[PDB]
Amino acid sequence: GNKIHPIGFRLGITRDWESRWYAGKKQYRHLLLEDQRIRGLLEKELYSAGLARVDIERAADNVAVTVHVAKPGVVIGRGGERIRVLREELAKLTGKNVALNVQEVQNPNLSAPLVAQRVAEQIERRFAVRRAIKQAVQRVMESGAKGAKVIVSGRIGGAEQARTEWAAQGRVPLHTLRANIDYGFALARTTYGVLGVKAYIFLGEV
Amino acid sequence: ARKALIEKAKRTPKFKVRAYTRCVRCGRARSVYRFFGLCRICLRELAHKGQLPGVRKASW
Amino acid sequence: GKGDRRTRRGKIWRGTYGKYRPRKK
Amino acid sequence: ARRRRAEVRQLQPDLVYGDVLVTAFINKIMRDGKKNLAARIFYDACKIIQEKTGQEPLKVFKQAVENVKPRMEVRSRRVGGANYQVPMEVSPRRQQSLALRWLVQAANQRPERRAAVRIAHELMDAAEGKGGAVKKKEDVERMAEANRAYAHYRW
Amino acid sequence: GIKSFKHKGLKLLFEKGVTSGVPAQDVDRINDRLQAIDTATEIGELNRQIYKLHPLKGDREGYWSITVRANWRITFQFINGDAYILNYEDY
Amino acid sequence: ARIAGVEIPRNKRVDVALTYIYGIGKARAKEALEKTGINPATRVKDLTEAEVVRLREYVENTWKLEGELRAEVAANIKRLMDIGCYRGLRHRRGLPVRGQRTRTNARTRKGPRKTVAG
RNA sequence: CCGGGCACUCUAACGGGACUGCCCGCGAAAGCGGGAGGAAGGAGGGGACGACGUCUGGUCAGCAUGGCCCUUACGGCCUGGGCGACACACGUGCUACAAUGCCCACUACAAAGCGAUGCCACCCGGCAACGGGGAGCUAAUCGCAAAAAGGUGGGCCCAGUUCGGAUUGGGGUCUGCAACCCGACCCCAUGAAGCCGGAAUCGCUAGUAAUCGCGGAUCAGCCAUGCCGCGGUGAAUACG
RNA sequence: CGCGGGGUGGAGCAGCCUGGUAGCUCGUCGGGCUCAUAACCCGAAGGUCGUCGGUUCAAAUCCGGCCCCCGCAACCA
RNA sequence: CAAGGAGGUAAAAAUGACAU
Ligand SMILES: [Mg+2]
Ligand SMILES: [Mg+2]
Ligand SMILES: [Mg+2]
Ligand SMILES: [Mg+2]
Ligand SMILES: [Mg+2]
Ligand SMILES: [Mg+2]
Ligand SMILES: [Mg+2]
Ligand SMILES: [Mg+2]
Ligand SMILES: [Mg+2]
Ligand SMILES: [Mg+2]
Ligand SMILES: [Mg+2]
Ligand SMILES: [Mg+2]
Ligand SMILES: [Mg+2]
Ligand SMILES: [Mg+2]
Ligand SMILES: [Zn+2]
Repeated sequence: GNKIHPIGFRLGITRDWESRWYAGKKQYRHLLLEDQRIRGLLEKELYSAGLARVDIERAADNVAVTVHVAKPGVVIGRGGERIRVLREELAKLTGKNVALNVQEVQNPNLSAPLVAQRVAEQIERRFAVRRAIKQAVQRVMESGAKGAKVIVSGRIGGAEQARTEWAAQGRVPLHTLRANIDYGFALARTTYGVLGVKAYIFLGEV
Repeated sequence: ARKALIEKAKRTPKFKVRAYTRCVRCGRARSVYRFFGLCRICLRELAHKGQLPGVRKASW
Repeated sequence: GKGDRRTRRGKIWRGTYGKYRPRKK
Repeated sequence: ARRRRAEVRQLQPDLVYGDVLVTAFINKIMRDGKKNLAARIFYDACKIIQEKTGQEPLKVFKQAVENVKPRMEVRSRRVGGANYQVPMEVSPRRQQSLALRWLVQAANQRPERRAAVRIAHELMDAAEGKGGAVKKKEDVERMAEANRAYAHYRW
Repeated sequence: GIKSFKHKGLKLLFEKGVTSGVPAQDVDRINDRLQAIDTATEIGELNRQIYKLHPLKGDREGYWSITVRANWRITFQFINGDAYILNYEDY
Repeated sequence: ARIAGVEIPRNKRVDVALTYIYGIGKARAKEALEKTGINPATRVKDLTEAEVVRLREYVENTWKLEGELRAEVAANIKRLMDIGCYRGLRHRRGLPVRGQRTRTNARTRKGPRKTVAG
């Protein structure tokens, strides 16, 4: 097969970055490690929110962090916890301006990371994968999508024989640059191994 | 020898020449770029992710 | 004689300088 | 499968002469892409022609090429695991190329010491019809001569 | 008598009893086979049904191949009461 | 002119003719004729006998050369005879002295290939 | 270099620019051939981009991970050794066998990149590697760098030779806690094989092949002749 | 045991008579070709001449003694 | 213009591989 990451393939035109800060040497290395440890720490105790993105911006001790979520149900009104020390526990190895925002991803059926994550949950629920793929695609296609494509590969339904389940409706042109194609991926942990879920969501451009 | 080996890579005492680079995301000792502090493998992963500020595909 | 260490040409190829190739002027 | 008939490459005319031929000769002299040393050698040899003979090198060189031109050459062709050698005619393009190539090669075959004197002499010998290249030309025509049997296979 | 190894794991299992070069469940299996190839005074002794013995073809001519388990083979050259180049390899 | 142990080089530049002695090379060559004060580009063909005498007297003395220093060099290798080091054993086995690659190459000390086959 | 100016060159940011749109001819169309049109053309030249799938391909030694096994040890620390071993065989290369060549001196002309826990101008010691000083540079400012092939002058004169540089002795330098096993340079002396390659076998169709030097990554140093890039000069031929 | 012939690289054969050179095919070893094996192509190595003595400056060779191998002969009673 | 019915046919080149 061999195909390039549809995110990296854009980056410049279509699909901007995810960590937008500028530094020269002697700083880039340290600030990138911290940046990645933020992404690592957030992903853990915020998965129940199901986060589509983790945007990060900086400006000398400013560190802004925008968490996109389908349902920000785990924020609960100011002093109702789930934010207070939670956005303050970041500065236990940072000590800088931990400005943590929360975004409301409107339609989760149009967010590739969320789609793949919903599918990967279902694999671990011991669902029928082929039927799960079909539904998720139509579900994405039901919410106004111009094209969709989900891919689960390896060890399907347990059973000693790595497979690859494939389904895709509408239009998904990966080669085109003016594409606006959202890509998501998820690890499904099973008692019989590990399988990967790709999810492609496409909308118009020009 | 992998866990106790990514220990030494950060421990760095006893003679200055015994200290060496080591990917942080992984534990790779080879092809470790000083600029990112990452191996060539990890660097490619994150560059496609978009989590590498400014880092962009090279076409010319 | 790109491999002879006693020529301006071999000293180029090797990179290093010396008596058979002074550091200019 | 040569869909395009590969158009004939055209050159830049030289200095002082304007030849549409001499530059092609200088090119064959050229090794490693040093046209400076190549052109110099030819013009050097041109100065050498003036000495041993009171002739303008533009004709001495011209006639030499004309004398080292293969009228017909031998071509290995079809049927029998490519067993035959049909003697074919030579295109003006190919006579051109062979003349200059054989000249330079025969020129560097000579026992002389300087590249210029080899070129000059081989040209003077070839202008007369004596050069080692003329040997090569006459040799290639012998082969083409001895194969008139199945020449009617032609093509 | 086994006289030379090509596979390091095989070498260690027979010499020092080092089992960390072979599969853990094939330890006893590989052992009984190696001892058989060691005691064998002729290729005819390495002929028990459970070995599926046969000489290889092509560039591997001169070699033999008894079956350990599944697609796994112990290949060697038997000559004058001795086996040489004991290898453990894919089928 | 029988300068040191040799005489051979005739009509061929004294700075070059000198080279034809085990002990002279190229640096000691011009160094010897600038210190003796003789024109390097001379004929070597038995020129001014005086220049030849001075040259001979300086060159043949000063530093060790020819058969004498060959003996010293061979004796420096004989140093690692006795119960010598590792470097001696490399002179013993006939293998390269400076620890290089011997898996291939090293033909200049090993000699031409012998081919075992098996 | 200053005054001053920024039209040239350049720098980098958006644009304009051909779409065979226009002419002749062919055709039913698509299109093809040819011609002024211009820097450019009938996808202008190169990149990035790799369908459904195939190879039980590769990869548990980057990483994640099912299963098996090891736990005073198949884990952990250390000093030393080893990955560098050599009677041999193959691959990818580098350097050559020379005179369109070698050496020495002088003198020009690039691009693309890298550096203030470094690049290190200019002096001073030193045959030199390099050491002492020490200015400028968070760098289209200062430095790495003089590009090299080229040109001019001079010398060798075709002989294993001023070709060729292996191998080995001796003397040194630099990094490093330390370079015996195994570091790179420098200087003196040695100067080997090779005089152009059997059967076979490879690359490249225009800035191309060939040839010439330059930069970077990793990097204390370096076994780099490798890899990824940069430009200099610049062929031959394609009937089929 | 009576005559004749014969022992030479791994195999099969020359060379001996006209003493000073041991050569041929196959095989073996290296390298190619092929995905690979064969075929094929290039290039190598390899022989106390059965053995013990003698003659000779010199012995595979010429002369004796044994030692095997093969072939003829062994008739008249 | 447009073809049917007739006839001389490549070479020298063998083999198959390791659980269904
Ligand atoms: Mg490292
Ligand atoms: Mg070594
Ligand atoms: Mg495309
Ligand atoms: Mg496999
Ligand atoms: Mg693992
Ligand atoms: Mg290694
Ligand atoms: Mg020789
Ligand atoms: Mg010669
Ligand atoms: Mg092409
Ligand atoms: Mg062979
Ligand atoms: Mg074969
Ligand atoms: Mg009777
Ligand atoms: Mg009778
Ligand atoms: Mg058969
Ligand atoms: Zn890594």
